Amino acid sequence: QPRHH
Amino acid sequence: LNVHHRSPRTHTMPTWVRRVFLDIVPRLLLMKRP
Repeated sequence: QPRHH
Repeated sequence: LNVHHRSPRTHTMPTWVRRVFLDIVPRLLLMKRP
């Protein structure tokens, strides 16, 4: 998962 | 369709995809971005 935020 | 619906929250775009499909292929197919 990116989960950048 | 799977590619069209990707977003930063779910997917990350590799730098090589950006390079190829935003510079090289579009120019080779005679389609140019705004």
